[PDB]
Amino acid sequence: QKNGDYLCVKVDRTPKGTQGVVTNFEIFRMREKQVPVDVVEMKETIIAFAWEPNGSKFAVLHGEAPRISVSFYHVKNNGKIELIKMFDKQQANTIFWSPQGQFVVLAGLRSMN
Amino acid sequence: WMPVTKLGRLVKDMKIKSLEEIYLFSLPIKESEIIDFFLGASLKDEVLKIMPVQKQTRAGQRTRFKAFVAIGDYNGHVGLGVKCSKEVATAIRGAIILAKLSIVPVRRGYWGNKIGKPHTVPCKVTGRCGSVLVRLIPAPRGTGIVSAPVPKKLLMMAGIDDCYTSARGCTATLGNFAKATFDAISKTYSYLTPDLWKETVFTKSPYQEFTDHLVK
Amino acid sequence: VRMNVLADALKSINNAEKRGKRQVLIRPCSKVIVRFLTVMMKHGYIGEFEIIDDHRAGKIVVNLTGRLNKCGVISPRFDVQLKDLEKWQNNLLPSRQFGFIVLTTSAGIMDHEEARRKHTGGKILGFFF
Amino acid sequence: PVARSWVCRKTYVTPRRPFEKSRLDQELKLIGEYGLRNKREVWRVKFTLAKIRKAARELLTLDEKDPRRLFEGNALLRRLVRIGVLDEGKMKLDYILGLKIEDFLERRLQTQVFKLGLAK
Amino acid sequence: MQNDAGEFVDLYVPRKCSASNRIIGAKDHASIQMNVAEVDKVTGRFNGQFKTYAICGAIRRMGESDDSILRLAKADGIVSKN
Amino acid sequence: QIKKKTVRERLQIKKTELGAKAFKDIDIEDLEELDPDFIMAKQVEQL
RNA sequence: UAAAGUUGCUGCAGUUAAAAAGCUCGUAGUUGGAUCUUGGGAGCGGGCGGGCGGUCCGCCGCGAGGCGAGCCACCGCCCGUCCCCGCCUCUCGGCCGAAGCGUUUACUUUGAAAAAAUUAGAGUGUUCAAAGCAGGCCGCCUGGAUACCGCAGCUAGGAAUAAU
Repeated sequence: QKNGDYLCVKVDRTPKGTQGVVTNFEIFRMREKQVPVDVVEMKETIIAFAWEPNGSKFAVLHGEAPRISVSFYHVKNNGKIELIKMFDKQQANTIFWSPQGQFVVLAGLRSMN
Repeated sequence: WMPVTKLGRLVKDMKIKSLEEIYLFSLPIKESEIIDFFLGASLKDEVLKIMPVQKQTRAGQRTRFKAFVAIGDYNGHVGLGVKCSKEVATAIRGAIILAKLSIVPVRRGYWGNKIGKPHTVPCKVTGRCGSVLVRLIPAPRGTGIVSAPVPKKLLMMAGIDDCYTSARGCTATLGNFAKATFDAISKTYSYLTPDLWKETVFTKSPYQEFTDHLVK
Repeated sequence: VRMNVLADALKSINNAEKRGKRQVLIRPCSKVIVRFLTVMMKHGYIGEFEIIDDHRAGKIVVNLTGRLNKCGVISPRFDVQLKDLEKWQNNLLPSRQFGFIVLTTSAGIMDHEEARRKHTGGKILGFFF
Repeated sequence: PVARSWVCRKTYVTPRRPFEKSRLDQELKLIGEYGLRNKREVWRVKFTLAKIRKAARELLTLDEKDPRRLFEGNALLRRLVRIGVLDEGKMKLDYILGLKIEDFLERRLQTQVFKLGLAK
Repeated sequence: MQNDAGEFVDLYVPRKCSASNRIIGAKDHASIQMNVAEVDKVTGRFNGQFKTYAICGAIRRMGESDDSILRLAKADGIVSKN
Repeated sequence: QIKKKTVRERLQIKKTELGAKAFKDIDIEDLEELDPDFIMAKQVEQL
């Protein structure tokens, strides 16, 4: 996180145990007490990542270059995180993060259009 | 499949669009490919008993095999057919045909505080055939079917999630016990609840509307 | 001889309702039966009726739309306290969603859900559903 | 006269029909999925869900502003949201009865070591 | 029938009898639905509009379908009031 | 009877339903006029 | 012990299956017909439901106030609902709290008194649990609840149903 709150690790791991092709984030909480670790899964792999500077939201973009879909997460200070909006047939894979808060700009501008 | 009935020429053409228009007017179902047409992928049967019955003659005994078959699509639909014939595969095949011809819809209802989807019979229903009197009771959400094995098959087949049961009589003769449970669950669409008090509108019959289609 | 007049009146209603008839004639007429049939009428189960006055114990002619599956009596009139009302409505009624137990309380003759809302119990009279 | 306590209870209920193939099939599937050792470890979870559902099935026949309902329903749903088998929004007493038996087997430490990636 | 989200969850709503208001079930195979045609008031010819009555089979078996058809046609202006 | 048959095969009721659908679409568009003003107002109050 | 609706008060059965006295009369016991204030407005408050003015976002005019988006949240109002009282006893004590009493009882609803332990049950990571009454935070804070306990007795509110 760009204020140092959270650390998300994006894996290219699929399990060798299960056939299922799934990736996980270990989210630590460093500023909160005794460093809790939470997991949040996806059915697909990610091609990008975004952590919000100074925000209680998070933007996560997963998928291939034809299938790059972003999901806007809202992670509170105490509790767990969830998914609000997933978009089908999207290509927005470039995320410019503003210092103002409450606004994200999402571009599909890598090397086809 | 060439149909022979007026209902069959309305069903092997897209003129009757669901099975409840056929149940709704109590039109008598007399050929078993209508049930294969409407329910399709969701019909699973299970054979309940194969009993030998024997007729004494001066030629010895003459033994038949009498099969019971249940069938059903597990939201609404339950049938039971009995067909007694000389070879066992013949009795099972005829019982499957007769089990498709006797499918009735089950009205499922709620326990109290009725959120969600209906999970039990709406009221305490009782059905009797032979000497067996089989009572079905509404139950809470998530109790399973508390019953004997032969009506557990009939109540799990009809899409009833939860029930409580009480049964009287000589239950060991399987035909009356399954026929009494079938009389118990064919009766929920004859029971006049206070929510069925609303005055009915009458619509056109299938033979009344599709009668200039049918005369060709 | 004739005992408990309300029971024989409700068996007259039930036998003439099961045949699909449209009007019954009840004899005698208590003041118990007029409050009981007031209770069944106010729930929309029987419709209007008339209390025929001869100077003896009168007759009652009830209209019937068949809506009525069973109309029964409980004899003797057992004392139903407020903790024994759920044990009684589990036994006689067909559902948690409909059906009623009529019971005679110190606020009047009333059904079983009104007796929970008025916070009183009393002796049972019968049921209808 | 001793300074003792003899208070104990059994924590499983043996099934009535012992050789029904459907019961053997479903509980052996739960043994093989969730890494239990024997069928008593399944029946104990059936007993604790049966005790929870008996408590809710007792409370649900009351008038809804009787204060035993309003106190003990809040305590029971708070314990079920605390252990995680009933989610945070749907704290109503009618959602206790929609607990399947696989909720309490997911919150064991063995299944939460396998699902948190600490074993192969 | 109707759960708390307002949904109508029943499979179908069965007909009721016009004579006894009993639920005509799926397998009440003796029950009828009878159209009785209206006529136009000036010419006395059938003009396309109907009257529809349904009788369950248990009323029909005891001989009481005729009198209920006579009463239901009397009350909707088909039989005269003498 | 032929006009009744033609109306039933096609489906005043359809015209009323189309008018209601057009009114619902117009109501959504007017809310967009408030919102695009408000999103511009969101730009203005920030700046 | 459940299964046993094979002890059946809820809940069995008696023509032929085991089974109703040969037949009336009769005391105790058990049961016992209808009938005696039902009516009808009204408002007080506590909620039920809708609606209205305001709190509410974009815009008008500096601005008052509002206009279009409401009832997601809060405040009061307008009219109809489920409970409450009133028009329709007397001796007398500081605009009556106090007090002379009225046929009984059965019934119901509250209130008192009901040994703890056990039983449902709240709190609390004995490493979980059966248990236990502990414990928690870097001297301080806080638990050791509660409910049911049938019948008989006691009590004040009700007076339909039942006897006299």
